[PDB]
Amino acid sequence: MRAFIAIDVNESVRDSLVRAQDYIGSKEAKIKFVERENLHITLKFLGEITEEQAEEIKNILKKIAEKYKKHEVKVKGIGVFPNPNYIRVIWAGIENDEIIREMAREIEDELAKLGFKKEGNFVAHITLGRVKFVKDKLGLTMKLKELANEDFGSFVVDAIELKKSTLTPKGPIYETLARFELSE
Repeated sequence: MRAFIAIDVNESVRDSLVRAQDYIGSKEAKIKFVERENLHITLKFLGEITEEQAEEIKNILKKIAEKYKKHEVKVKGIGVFPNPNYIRVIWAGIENDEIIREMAREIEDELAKLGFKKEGNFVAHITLGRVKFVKDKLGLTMKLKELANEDFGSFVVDAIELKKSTLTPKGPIYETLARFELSE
């Protein structure tokens, strides 16, 4: 349905971010939280693509992944988007994201050859939930400020993946179409 490219986290990180979501909870704001299996770093959103574009993209990603070496990154810090006053999305940041950034820029340049728009201004993050509305602004800002530079854990950037999300009556389901290991 809608395809995108991502980097998955590991179980240790997933567990720590889920506990952080619980700690935020729903008392200071109504938040639709990301399900545990869907916590990941998005490198590029593709939209609806044909099977032929998908095949072509899988070939390109295979070659891109083999140019980068597996490396360990730390998930650190809570960020808000678009801005502290006005909170729409709560994210976790990545420490040492430069190689991820480099990959996402290389992806955007190659897929540009296939007609996909370069979106630029990439920021490596893991979305933790989307704020429907804030109930207690002060309380929410207080809880987010305590988390601002929090060390949530580390994981090895192992592969880039091509995934897709499909809306079904029971909500969106995500699938992994292909996975491309970075160089050891």
